[PDB]
Amino acid sequence: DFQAMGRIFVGLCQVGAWGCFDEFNRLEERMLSAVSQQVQCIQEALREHSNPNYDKTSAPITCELLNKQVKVSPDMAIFITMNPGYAGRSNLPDNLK
Amino acid sequence: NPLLVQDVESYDPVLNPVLNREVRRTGGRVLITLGDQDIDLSPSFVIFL
Amino acid sequence: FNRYPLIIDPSGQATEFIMNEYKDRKITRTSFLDDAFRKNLESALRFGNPLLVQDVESYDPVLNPVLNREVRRTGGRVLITLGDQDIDLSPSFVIFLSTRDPTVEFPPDLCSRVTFVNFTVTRSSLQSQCLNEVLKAERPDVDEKRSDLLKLQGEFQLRLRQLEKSLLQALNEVKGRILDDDTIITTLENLKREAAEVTRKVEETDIVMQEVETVSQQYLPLSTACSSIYFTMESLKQIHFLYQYSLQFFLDIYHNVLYENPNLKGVTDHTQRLSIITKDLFQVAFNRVA
Amino acid sequence: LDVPLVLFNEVLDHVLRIDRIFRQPQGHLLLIGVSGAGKTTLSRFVAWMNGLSVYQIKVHRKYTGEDFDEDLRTVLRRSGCKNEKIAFIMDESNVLDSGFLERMNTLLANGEVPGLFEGDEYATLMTQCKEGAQKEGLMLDSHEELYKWFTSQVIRNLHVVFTMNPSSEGLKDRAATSPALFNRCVLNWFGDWSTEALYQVGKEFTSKMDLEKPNYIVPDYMPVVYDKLPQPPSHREAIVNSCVFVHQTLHQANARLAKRGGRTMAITPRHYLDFINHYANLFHEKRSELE
Amino acid sequence: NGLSVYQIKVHRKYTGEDFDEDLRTVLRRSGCKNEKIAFIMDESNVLD
Amino acid sequence: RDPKEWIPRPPEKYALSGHRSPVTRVIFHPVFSVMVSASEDATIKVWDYETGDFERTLKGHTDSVQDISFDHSGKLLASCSADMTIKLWDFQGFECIRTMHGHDHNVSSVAIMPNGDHIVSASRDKTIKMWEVQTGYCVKTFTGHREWVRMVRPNQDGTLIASCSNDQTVRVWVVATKECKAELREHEHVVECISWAPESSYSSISEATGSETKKSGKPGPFLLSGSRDKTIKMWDVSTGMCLMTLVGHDNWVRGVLFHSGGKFILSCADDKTLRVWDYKNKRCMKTLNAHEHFVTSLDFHKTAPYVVTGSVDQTVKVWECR
Amino acid sequence: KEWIPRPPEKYALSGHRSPVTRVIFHPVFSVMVSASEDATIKVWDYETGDFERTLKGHTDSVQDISFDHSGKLLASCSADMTIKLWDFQGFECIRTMHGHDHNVSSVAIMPNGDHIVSASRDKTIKMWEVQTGYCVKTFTGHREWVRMVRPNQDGTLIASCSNDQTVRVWVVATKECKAELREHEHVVECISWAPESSYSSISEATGSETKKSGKPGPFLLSGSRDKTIKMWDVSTGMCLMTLVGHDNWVRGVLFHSGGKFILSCADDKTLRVWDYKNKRCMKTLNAHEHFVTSLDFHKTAPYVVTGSVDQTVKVWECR
Amino acid sequence: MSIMEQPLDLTHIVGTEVKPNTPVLMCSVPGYDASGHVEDLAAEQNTQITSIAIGSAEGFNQADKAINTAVKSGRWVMLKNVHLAPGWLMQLEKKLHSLQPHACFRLFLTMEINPKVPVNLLRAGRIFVFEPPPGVKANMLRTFSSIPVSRICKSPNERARLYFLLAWFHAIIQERLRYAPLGWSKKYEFGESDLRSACDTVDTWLDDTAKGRQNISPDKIPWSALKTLMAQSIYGGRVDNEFDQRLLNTFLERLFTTRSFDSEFKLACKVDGHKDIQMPDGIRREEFVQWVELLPDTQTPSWLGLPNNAERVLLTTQGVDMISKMLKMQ
Ligand SMILES: Nc1ncnc2c1ncn2[C@@H]1O[C@H](COP(=O)(O)OP(=O)(O)O)[C@@H](O)[C@H]1O
Repeated sequence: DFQAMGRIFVGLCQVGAWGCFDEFNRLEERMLSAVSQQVQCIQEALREHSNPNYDKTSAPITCELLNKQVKVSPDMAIFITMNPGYAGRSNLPDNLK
Repeated sequence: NPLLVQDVESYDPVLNPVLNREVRRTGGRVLITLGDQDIDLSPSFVIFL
Repeated sequence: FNRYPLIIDPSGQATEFIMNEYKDRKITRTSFLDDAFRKNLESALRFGNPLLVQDVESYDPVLNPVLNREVRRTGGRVLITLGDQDIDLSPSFVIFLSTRDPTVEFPPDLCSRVTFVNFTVTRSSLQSQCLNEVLKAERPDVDEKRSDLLKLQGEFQLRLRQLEKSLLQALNEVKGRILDDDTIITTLENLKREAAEVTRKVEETDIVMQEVETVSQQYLPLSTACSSIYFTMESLKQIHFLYQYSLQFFLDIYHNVLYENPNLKGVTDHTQRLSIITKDLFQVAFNRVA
Repeated sequence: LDVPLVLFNEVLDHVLRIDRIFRQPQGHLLLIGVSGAGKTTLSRFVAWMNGLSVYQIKVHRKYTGEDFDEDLRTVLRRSGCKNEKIAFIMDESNVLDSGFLERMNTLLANGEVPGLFEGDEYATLMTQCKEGAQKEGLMLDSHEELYKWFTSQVIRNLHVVFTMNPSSEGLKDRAATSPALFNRCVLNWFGDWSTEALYQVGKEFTSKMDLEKPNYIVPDYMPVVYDKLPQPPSHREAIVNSCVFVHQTLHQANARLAKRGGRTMAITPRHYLDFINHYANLFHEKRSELE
Repeated sequence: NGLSVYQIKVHRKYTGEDFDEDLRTVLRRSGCKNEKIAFIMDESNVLD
Repeated sequence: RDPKEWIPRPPEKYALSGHRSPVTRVIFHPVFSVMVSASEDATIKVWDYETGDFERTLKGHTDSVQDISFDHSGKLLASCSADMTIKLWDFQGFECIRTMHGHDHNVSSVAIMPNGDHIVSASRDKTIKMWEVQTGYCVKTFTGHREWVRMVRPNQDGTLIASCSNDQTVRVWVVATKECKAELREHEHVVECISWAPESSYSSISEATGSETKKSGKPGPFLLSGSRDKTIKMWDVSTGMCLMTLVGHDNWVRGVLFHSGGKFILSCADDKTLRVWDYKNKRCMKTLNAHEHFVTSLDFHKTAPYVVTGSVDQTVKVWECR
Repeated sequence: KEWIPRPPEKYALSGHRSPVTRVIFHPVFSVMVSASEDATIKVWDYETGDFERTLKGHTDSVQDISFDHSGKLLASCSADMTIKLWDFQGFECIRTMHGHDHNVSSVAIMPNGDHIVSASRDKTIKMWEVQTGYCVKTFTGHREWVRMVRPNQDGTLIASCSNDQTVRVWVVATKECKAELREHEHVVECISWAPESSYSSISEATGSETKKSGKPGPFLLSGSRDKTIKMWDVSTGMCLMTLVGHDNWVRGVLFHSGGKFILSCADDKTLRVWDYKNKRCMKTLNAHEHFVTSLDFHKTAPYVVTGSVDQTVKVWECR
Repeated sequence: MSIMEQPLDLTHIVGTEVKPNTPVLMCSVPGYDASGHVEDLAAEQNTQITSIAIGSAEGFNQADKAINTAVKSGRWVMLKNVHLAPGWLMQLEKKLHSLQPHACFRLFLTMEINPKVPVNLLRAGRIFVFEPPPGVKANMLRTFSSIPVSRICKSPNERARLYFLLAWFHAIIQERLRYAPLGWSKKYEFGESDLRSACDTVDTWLDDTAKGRQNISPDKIPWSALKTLMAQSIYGGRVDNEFDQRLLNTFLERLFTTRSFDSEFKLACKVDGHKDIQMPDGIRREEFVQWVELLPDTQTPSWLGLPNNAERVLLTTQGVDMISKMLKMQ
């Protein structure tokens, strides 16, 4: 659900570990859209972390996850593995794709 | 509904709230606590024994 | 109505009409979505207050005894079993149900319990609305002249009905013969002379209506075109479920082409302005719809 | 119930059918017909005659499965422990979930729901069955045989009336979702009011109005709608025949409207009652003002 | 004083079992719910 | 005048008296320099505390008005009366724009959410109801109290609403999920009034009670509950423990609130006195003989140094602070 | 304050079936009380103009009514030869007071809140006790019907006007007419005194010289049927200015709460607002279609109430 | 009908033609999203916007708070994929009807064209349909309008030509999707996401090669880097067929070469059998845009390299459907 995906993302963001979500389309269609908001916030934090003007001596880069400020490690990444050929699997929303 | 009750020699001790008129105002005008039910008294009600 | 009415009006104009009619009777507006609907229902039933309930698509089955008039008469009072408590049903109580979705479906039991009243837009009514709208925008003097005359004719016709009723009223209440009491003759002379100028006032008002009508004949084709465009708009739902358009959408297009038309900046000729409005009306409608 | 009812031949036949089942043990009704045809009112009238207590669940928007179970618990306690003749009238619109039918399916056939009473309520039910069995003079102590007496009492006491509209697909769906509804229930097809029934209601209701025209001319081609209309009809009979034709006109109107693809609202006998009621009031009002 | 007034509603059918249930009710409220109860009763309520 | 330390003084500034019935509550306008008071004569009179001049009366209620409140912007006034109705007032126009029904008995409290889009109320039917400002629809009901609920008050962010009832318990609810966060019961008698701790007082409360600083950084919401056992108790909503008990009132405490600077506690009772409390040392400095009868309520202005106290003697008084 | 009635009205209350005789303002509450000739005392809420209740204890036409300093008790006089005391909390007659023969004209309560005065056709003024109801002392010296009587602001000095063209000022302790004024052309009807807010305004508006103590002395005003309003000095007894311009008999006179202007009513069917400082404001306002009977000025609120013969009571905004 | 082929002007319609009470329903065919346009619209309007993804219970809570806050503060609210909760949408429409929001308040409901969308919501709001542009000329105009002018006009003067070539390649590839068996092997999801990645790829490698120089040699442009990345990662990622990859490779090598800078370079050969599309000689953004606006109205599948008869059956079918639609609504 949304809470578990956010909680997993919080663990990945803080640790800085790669998250491989195989069979990502097995989630509900409504909940895939809900997850997309968290991914966009995470990706936006990563993009803002990569600009040259950022300095490690300043405040660490954080993203809004589960109504909390969670530090985002630059080494973390999100990977989803899917098989679209199976009938009945949810279709990922366009904003998520 | 004026009421006449006969055979008072077998008085039921349930008219005591009615006889003592221990009603309260506000929250529905006159309110009488008949047993466990918060009955709403009617101003035209009267009882004869 | 025998059964309590159910009102269908997407534009909602029937809602305030029910309000205005029962405003003196302290009518109360509620909805089925309100958690406190039961309390308002009991208050209306006990005190006999008119009630208007919106969002009938969420109909509460608690009205089933009320709509079915499953009343109990005992001791001189009328008892209705609303839920599990008995409420003295005042005879003045009346309930109205309203909705804004013309396409909402109802279970057959609900259909049997209410009298459906559908407020649909007709071609004649739409043509009149558009004709009045363009008249106000282009000829405000004529529009206000027409508005005043309609008020004049209404209270002229009402006055004549009162005079006609009073004349029969006086002649039916004479205790004897007319000439026996002179005051009777005074009343009839006053009543008969009163209708003399009102009839002339009606006549002088009617001729101005002829001039008002004959200047609005130029804008008649535009109103006819507006009815055709809007009914084409409504029928667009036959080819695709997404082409849902309300009356307010067409009115906004009509309003935009009338007041916010950039091509009417320096044009003063009435015929030229009407042609420009007609040409841009089709263009604006296509641009917004497509 | 202070509501007027117009009695015709079909009503007398129907109430007799309802009375027959109510006098039988484990008697359950399956009344099928258009809404507003009197299925609930007739059952309530017959239930009063036989001493049955009419119970209907007060369903609302927030009604849930637990609310349904609580109502079932109350009905069974009164029917079994208190030995009260109960006619449980329920409409298909009260079925807001498949679990509602599941409880009913077991109750209709077995007469008891194994999972309805548990914990404290089971103890309370078991206690209530103790002095309950005392009043008939039965000395039963252990829980198991107490439940059998409670189950037997419910079977003898509780009667269920189920009313629903005649939906062809809904009938087939309900034939599998509730098998006990088609095996433990007597199916009565009330249907819509027939042409004779409509004529009888119009004839009785419009009897108060004059509707008399001695110089009425019978046309050569009478638009006969009621088959048993007298061959030389009177002015009143012609009026009632017209009233029947008006009601049947709406039925064809919906069929044509539905066939084209529009939205149609079902025509019910309550519409006919409004029609004659408006006819009675308008005739009285227009006659009064004209005089 | 915040005491909750409790009065037994006696009647013609009031027997010993009814009184015991009322005693059970007041004791549960005043012993388990920590509710202060001022138990007021009259000699007329003493049928047995 | 220390800008966070002023306290009222015995010499009263103004003695406004126009009410025909005991004054129920008195509140300050958040923006304008105007005063609103509700009494038992079904009238809500509006006064100006700078000049002490009566301005107008807001009538429309059938029976006694029990509580009034303002939204954040000060443009809406929410009043609840004993006639089972809640009325919303357009303050600029001074007209009743919406009447809310649904309570089954006397309504004894009302408050507008900090967001300003919802209204919370408590009544004698043992329920706490929530209403929509725009539509006037009841959207939530908070059940669980076993007796008449006297007051309901929300916290600063509006996520938590506290309630005190005749069941001698104080309950804290979660608006989002309707659950009872805690059941604070230590008063030996009916609890009358409740009040939250302002943001400026968490540090002072934490250091006064000796509570250690938390790793999260938020000491947790603090609640005050004045009751009729002549005691004032401060609670920790997070932990459910009574931090302290204030003693010194001679009768039932009717109102309690914090100083705007979060340095003192202002409380009024039926002992005809208004008392200022030092929760630093758990003792009272100054006692003011406010009125000649019971004191029903008090309010403390956010910025200006003015204190208003209502009373049963049908008199509303304004106190200068020095 | 420059509160001035305006030609537009706010409410025209008409509930009396008989001509209204006097109207007063409640000292604290938002209550306006009107007394009429149908032996009924009606209570109105001037803010919203809603009839509240009636006090029908009197027998004959009610003449004059008065409150106390606290607004707790209402004293009434009528033509039934009696004085009635009303408890304003419950609105009942708590003490009916007899004597003082024939139609009683005026009644007032001194700011002491313990004694009541009254005037009648019997050419005398009686002083009573509110607590007991026994007339301890009686004022004699008027040779005709005493019309209207008012006390001072501290319950020591009382002025009474009568048909005998004399306005006599009495003293509580000595019971003697300290100042007798017999100079009016026609019958004096209404009198009123001066609040402390206006003593300073009189000194330079009339050129009066301060005495050794420096205090200008108590001030008097009398209205008479001779269409002239004359204000008088209680300490000395001479005129300072005469106000002329009323078309008919004057019936009620009082000072503005700010003590700067003069407001009066007369049988000229109009209310006249006059300025004595510079004779600048001579505003004449049509009030009623019939004779105007009495008027009152609210102490703080910008409202004025007028009673007339036309069974109608009107309230005007002050601007 | 000349207005429709022009790119949609959201700035004018939202600011003027849309009332605050009316939600802005922005429907889109699968493969297209309207969320990106509003964020760009909000950014250029300097107006704060709250974006909430519908589909979670807490997502509904944030939607209620954001709408409640915005109607008083005059902000903007976005709710994406609202079609996933048709039941909640009916409740949302009822709340919107009884509402008096701020004059600057705007509500955007981003959803795909689904039959489950409530009818009342469609009537309540204004509907905007997002779909593939009708023609190659329209596809260019949308591409150029979306890309900021400052982004194209950077230090290298050859950047404008590269963007135009990418726009033509994007226009050709996307347009071929209307011919499912002939243009490709299946309906690939060639959308704006691929175009944005390609634009970023062009900027990254052009800046890497040209170190801020005003002009660069046509051969010095990393043609291999752009050709390989587009054929393997940007556009070739969605391709799962060997022959489709071969077709994509053919277009890339036919376009992204040093010969593309020649004055006589040909975009297409023998579109009508005699005339052929010619490379514009401009070196700035404006010149390329003017050439796009000067493209002939007539368009044939030969523009895409497909045979001219590929659209005969499709046009005939659409003509019959148009007649049926007219005959269904008389
Ligand atoms: N025989 C009848 N004569 C007159 N009215 C009837 C008759 N039968 C039913 N009705 C009307 O139908 C209403 C009750 O309908 P009901 O029996 O609840 O419908 P259903 O049969 O679908 O449950 C009553 O108000 C009554 O006026």
